[PDB]
Amino acid sequence: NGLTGTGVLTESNKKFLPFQQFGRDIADTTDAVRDPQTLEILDITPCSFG
Amino acid sequence: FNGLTVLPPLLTDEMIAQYTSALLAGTITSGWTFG
Amino acid sequence: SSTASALGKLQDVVNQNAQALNTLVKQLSSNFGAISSVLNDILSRLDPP
Ligand SMILES: *[C@@H]1O[C@H](CO)[C@@H](O[C@@H]2O[C@H](CO)[C@@H](O)[C@H](O)[C@H]2NC(C)=O)[C@H](O)[C@H]1NC(C)=O
Repeated sequence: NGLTGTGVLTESNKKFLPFQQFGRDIADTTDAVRDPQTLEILDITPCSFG
Repeated sequence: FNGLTVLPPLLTDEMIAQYTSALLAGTITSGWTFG
Repeated sequence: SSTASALGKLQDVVNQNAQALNTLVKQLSSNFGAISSVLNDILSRLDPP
């Protein structure tokens, strides 16, 4: 929905209020999104590097 | 993460505790002679 | 056992390191006088020049 980025998507057990769309924790890095079509909370994790 | 990595220390906590125990046992039993 | 804040030195070393990392990360959101703080939008919004 216009919020773009790379990473791996997993299932999440968080619980948004019925009006949020996505979440972030600290330093404003997105960590979870709600898909517009299923309305279930996903989870974002950067894919590995080192 | 954002290109940031944290590396683990070479010595683990158990090894540090083992040095501490060795030093303390030596100073209890021998004195300063083991230095 | 009871009295707290007796280990202020180690605690403040940890706090300083964490604060430095936190501000370094938060600096990524600054505009720096450009038109946006994200590369993808700038690339997708206007021409190379
Ligand atoms: C958007 O479209 C999807 C696809 O049809 C809808 O999801 C369906 O919802 C009904 C319930 O009303 C279920 O019985 C279907 O199994 C669902 N299909 C799929 C593929 O998930 C969805 O309800 C629509 N609306 C919204 C707001 O997402």
